[PDB]
Amino acid sequence: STATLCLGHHAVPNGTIVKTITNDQIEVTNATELVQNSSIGEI
Amino acid sequence: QVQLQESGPGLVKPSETLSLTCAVSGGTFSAYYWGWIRQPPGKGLEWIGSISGGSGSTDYSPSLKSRATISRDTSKNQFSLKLTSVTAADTAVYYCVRKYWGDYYANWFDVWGPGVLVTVSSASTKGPSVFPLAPCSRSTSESTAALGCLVKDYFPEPVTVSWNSGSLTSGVHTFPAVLQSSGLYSLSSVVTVPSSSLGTQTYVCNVNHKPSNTKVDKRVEIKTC
Amino acid sequence: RHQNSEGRGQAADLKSTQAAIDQINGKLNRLIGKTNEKFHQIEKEFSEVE
Ligand SMILES: *[C@@H]1O[C@H](CO)[C@@H](O[C@@H]2O[C@H](CO)[C@@H](O)[C@H](O)[C@H]2NC(C)=O)[C@H](O)[C@H]1NC(C)=O
Ligand SMILES: *[C@@H]1O[C@H](CO)[C@@H](O)[C@H](O)[C@H]1NC(C)=O
Repeated sequence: STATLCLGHHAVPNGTIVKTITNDQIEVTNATELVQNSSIGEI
Repeated sequence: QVQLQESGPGLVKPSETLSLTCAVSGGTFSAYYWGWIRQPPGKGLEWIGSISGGSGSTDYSPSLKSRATISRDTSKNQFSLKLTSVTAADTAVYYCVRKYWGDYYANWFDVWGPGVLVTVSSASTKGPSVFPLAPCSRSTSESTAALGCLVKDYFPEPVTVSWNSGSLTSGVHTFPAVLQSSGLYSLSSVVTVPSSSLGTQTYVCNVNHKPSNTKVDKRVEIKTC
Repeated sequence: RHQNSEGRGQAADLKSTQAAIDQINGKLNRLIGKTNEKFHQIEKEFSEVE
């Protein structure tokens, strides 16, 4: 017959919301943290 | 992420149909391909065949191509294998596995099923015979004692023993199943418990012969002749 | 704006323009009505120079 090549990108079954400037909410593959909210609990 | 639950009868009459199902949890069944894989204990394992988890377009190993028939369901997030005219040798452990979408590619069997034992029922199915084993002077180490619980006369395999329903785990050793001259299967799951606790607690070995649905929280006690 | 055999006409879209205005409306809200409360400042005018 005739061949078809078709491009694309990966996704994740489970993602996380992220705040941007374009859209206050969006879903991306892998998130991280920029705020350490937790302590060991001793000096 | 992705987990699988293997299901089916671990026993089957000779020259009969094998029916198995495995579960999916997380991801979308439509977005991958899935195969099965066979392994008798302590030998080489083998790829059975795969299907379009999206469409249903399939392949099988040439050896089992006629014998093995694999299936899927979009509805229930499940998929099946149907094997006809089974051999006595075909007795093995099975798996459900995630395969890559590409018909030819690498990274095959990225994720595996928990593993379900499948034994052909050569002899009649029967209930476990739970044999307690009292610790003696000659079965106690300085720091430990040897409480035993033999599951004999049980057919077919396996039989999984819980100790205090899995309350104690330290030095609990399930000894492998034994073919006796009886032609019957048996094993003990030995428990090592400190010597200080001797003559104090009456421990329980709990039998989980899953196909027979048997629960035997049988105790081990010292008796005098 | 088309130019066909029949004549010359225009038709508006709703789909793309709705997504347009939508994204603008958010940008308003993310910058409108949002506020901080300040309850006791220090004095900001000085009648005398201490
Ligand atoms: C997602 O990306 C993160 C990048 O932060 C990866 O996380 C790594 O492991 C820890 C805990 O998540 C982080 O503190 C590190 O910054 C990361 N490792 C390094 C040294 O780069 C994570 O591997 C990614 N997750 C997946 C599975 O995609
Ligand atoms: C992702 O995880 C969340 C929280 O467990 C769950 O509610 C959601 O259904 C999951 N989505 C997928 C696609 O697995």
